[PDB]
Amino acid sequence: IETVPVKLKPGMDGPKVKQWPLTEEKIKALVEICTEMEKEGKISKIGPENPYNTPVFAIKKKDSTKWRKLVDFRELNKRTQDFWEVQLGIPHPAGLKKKKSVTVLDVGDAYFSVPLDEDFRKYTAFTIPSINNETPGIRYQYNVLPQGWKGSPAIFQSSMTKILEPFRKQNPDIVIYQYMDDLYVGSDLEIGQHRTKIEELRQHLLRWGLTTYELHPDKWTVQPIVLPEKDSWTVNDIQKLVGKLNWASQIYPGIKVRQLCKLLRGTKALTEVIPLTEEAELELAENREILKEPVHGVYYDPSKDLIAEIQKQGQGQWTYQIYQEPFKNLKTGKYARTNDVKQLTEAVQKITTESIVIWGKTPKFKLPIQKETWETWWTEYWQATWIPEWEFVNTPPLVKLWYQL
Amino acid sequence: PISPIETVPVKLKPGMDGPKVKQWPLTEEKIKALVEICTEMEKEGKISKIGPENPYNTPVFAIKKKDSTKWRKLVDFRELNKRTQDFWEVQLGIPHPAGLKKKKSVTVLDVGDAYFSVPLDEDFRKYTAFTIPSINNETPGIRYQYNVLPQGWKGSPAIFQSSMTKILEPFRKQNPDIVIYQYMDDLYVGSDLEIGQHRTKIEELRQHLLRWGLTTPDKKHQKEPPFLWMGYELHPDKWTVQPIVLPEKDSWTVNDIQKLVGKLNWASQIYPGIKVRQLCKLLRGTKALTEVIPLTEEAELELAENREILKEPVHGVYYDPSKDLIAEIQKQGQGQWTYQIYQEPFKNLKTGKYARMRGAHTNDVKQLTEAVQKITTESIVIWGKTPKFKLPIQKETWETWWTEYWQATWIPEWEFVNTPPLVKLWYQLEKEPIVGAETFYVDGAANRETKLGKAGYVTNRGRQKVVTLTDTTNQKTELQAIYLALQDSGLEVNIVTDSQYALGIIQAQPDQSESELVNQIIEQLIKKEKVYLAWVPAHKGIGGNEQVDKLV
Ligand SMILES: CCOP(=O)(COc1ccc(CCc2cnc3c(c2)C(=O)N(C)c2cccnc2N3CC)cc1)OCC
Ligand SMILES: [Cl-]
Ligand SMILES: [Cl-]
Ligand SMILES: [Mg+2]
Repeated sequence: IETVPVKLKPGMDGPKVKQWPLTEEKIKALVEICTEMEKEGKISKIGPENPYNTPVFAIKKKDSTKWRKLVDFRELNKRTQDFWEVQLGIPHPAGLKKKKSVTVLDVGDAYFSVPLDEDFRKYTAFTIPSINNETPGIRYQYNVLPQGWKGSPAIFQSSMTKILEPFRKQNPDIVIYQYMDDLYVGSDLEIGQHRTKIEELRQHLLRWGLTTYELHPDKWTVQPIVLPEKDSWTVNDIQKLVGKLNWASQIYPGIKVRQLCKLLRGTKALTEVIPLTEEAELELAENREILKEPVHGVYYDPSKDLIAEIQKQGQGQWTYQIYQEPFKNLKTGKYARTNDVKQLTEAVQKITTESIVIWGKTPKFKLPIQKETWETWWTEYWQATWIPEWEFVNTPPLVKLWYQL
Repeated sequence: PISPIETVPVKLKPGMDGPKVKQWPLTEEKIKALVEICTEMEKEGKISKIGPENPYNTPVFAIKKKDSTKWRKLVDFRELNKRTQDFWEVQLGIPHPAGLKKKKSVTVLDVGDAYFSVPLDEDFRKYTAFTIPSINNETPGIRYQYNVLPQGWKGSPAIFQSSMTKILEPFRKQNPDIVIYQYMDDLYVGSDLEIGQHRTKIEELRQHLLRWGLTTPDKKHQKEPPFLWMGYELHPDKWTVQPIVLPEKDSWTVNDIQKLVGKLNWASQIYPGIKVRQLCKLLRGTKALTEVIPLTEEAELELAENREILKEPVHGVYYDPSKDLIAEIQKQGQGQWTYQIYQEPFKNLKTGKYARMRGAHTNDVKQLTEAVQKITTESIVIWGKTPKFKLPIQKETWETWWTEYWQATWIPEWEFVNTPPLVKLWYQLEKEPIVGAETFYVDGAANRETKLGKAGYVTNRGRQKVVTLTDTTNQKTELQAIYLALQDSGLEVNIVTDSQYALGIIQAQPDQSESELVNQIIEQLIKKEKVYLAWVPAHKGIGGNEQVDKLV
């Protein structure tokens, strides 16, 4: 094939990211995998004249017992964003979120059959560490398009198009979207018809590169901020209600509270019961009406980053909001059903997947957890071929409450 | 003496050209020593004479060696170094003794003339050019360049270590059972063979080394146990830290206390129970190095107890990968934690301590979990697996706290061990408003410019009270208001605040804090029999909130 030259944003040097500690079984796995990739010429060993590094991990392929190499190219991708977004970007179809069934397929094996621009390879350096630092790391770079680098799909773009043309021509009412290592394939077929068409697509893919799960996006609906309807009300109940509407009012135009406050008049005990008024009973219904709806006035700005906040609700339930501008929610939701980190990890991948389908973009996550706990454990349950950006926050206990139920 | 191994290609940083520093004029004897030294280096291949066509130069000097009458050349590579490409890091961590597989034999081999024994990229040599000035700078000086890795150049540690790795490689392949640790210009080589076969395998490794340009000591000259390395004393089947002496002093200076703490911290990886909190407190508001700091009675108590711990020599064991890894943690008080890691009780691979304060306010359950994360990471680094923990907290205490707390967590497999003090929760807030309990609506305020502030409460029983506060902050007063309400309330209380900031602090159920206020509140919360804490939005005309709002 023909090597397409690549360039970093002017000034920016390559990634010099430290390698996180790996358990023995993950190191062993990485050595097998890399010895085999080297034999096949996909990667080559490198000397100390290469100052760059990006982290590398081992994960178990989604539904499958078998170790897989996961390279963390978040830094490189950030430093390459001129290349994979502006020069050769993949357009994201608005029709994908519309389909009844979307299937995700790994097409990462595609990239290893294509050479990487030689003047770029040094930036793809990574290090397999050793236990207790008893031997120097084993160091490689890529000779072909690496998985996980946003440049790879940008470059392989015209090859993918040639591969998909027949299947696309024969099935016009099917949307296929490439994002990183995955192919998203949506249709409105009945589920058996949909699955059949995926297999045919696997065969097309098979004549080039692939081995020998289904979203239902148009069935995604927001998790409305929920206002209870109760038997009787206490003072405490009303205040908790006011605080909650008070918070919605900062997002949804038209939210009203005034009638409820009138109920609080005076300085009375917390458990006391208080009579329910028509003005309140109505205003309450009027608000509850607005929470069911899209936020009037909020719209996706393609130029701006996506952000996802996640609150631990307890009993295995998690809530989350996606926004570009704080409090202006493009999507809210919940994830449900062991282990606090295993669940958070599952919620992050699920939220990321939906983000890819809806916007073609991945969110920066605000994660309610100690950095070090997350760093240690996340790979133990991670199954995606990508890695979202994240930071760590202490959840405002009030935010948690307003998104209950 | 100059390895036949292929060179690492090297570059200057992309925008830059090689150094051009002017050679200062030297003395006659300095000039003489250098010509002597350089002639001997030139014969061995280390350096070469070059023409005047080479534009590059970096300064050389000579200083009399070790007070003796030997001279050492000394090249100043600061300028070339600033222009040389960045390299990859030699090591990203250093091995810990506790992580070493036990071996029947280990011998030490040092490489002689390590840097000078390794070639330098042909294309880069012209950048290492230096000039021995002629006397009084009358005539053109003598110009050489390096053919090998210079001492003091930026790339030499890294190109050396990688050259050796390339050389060791095939011998590793044919001897997969043999352990070789590369450290600077030492090799540590270890086997489970019997002396003779080991003696054999060594001289065979020496031989592979010599085919490659590397001279090593012979049997007569190879050093003996214990091996002293990285501040450790490594005997054949136990290890410890190198000898530690705690000075006797009538009085301590800043600098004395820093070195004390450095030694204690270092001793703490095998002497269990070391403490430095009270000594570190003295270091606060750091003054002059020479300054005398009188010891508090608590620092004196601490030094004394450390003194006893270090009284009798302790040692550590090496790692048997077939056995399991157990880790035990004990509370030592005031955010201080100590741990031991063994495989067979109670023979420690290593020990440690954890003191860190993550946050301004915490409780023991949070600190214990943080200490577990720390020890887990350390275990992954050192042994490549997580230990089985034995923790001083009930499965129910921990279950209760972490299911209810808003942050996620997950410690590896642990089990409870009864090693007081146990970690417990000292109070729990209530889930529901309390019937029959007085409801306090509290509030606080601080004038941003005057910094003066009022704090107080209003009650459903008509009670009321407000106080004045000098030089405080809006945050400080809102905690004052909550504290007031606790002091003046009975054993059961509802409290209503509009401070998310106070709520957050209290909701998380701290049992220790840097704020004295927050410790006072904590004393109160523990003495109470029931507290329910609620939040209302400010300035919304909510009930009692507005009353106390204007009051303050
Ligand atoms: C002539 C026969 O040998 P010998 O002179 C003494 O032999 C010893 C000395 C120490 C140990 C401790 C474990 C032990 C195991 N591995 C070690 C070491 C010690 C060690 O000393 N260091 C410095 C080290 C540092 C970092 C990474 N790896 C190591 N290695 C690599 C082999 C074991 C054997 O007589 C013994 C028959
Ligand atoms: Cl779904
Ligand atoms: Cl000193
Ligand atoms: Mg040394």
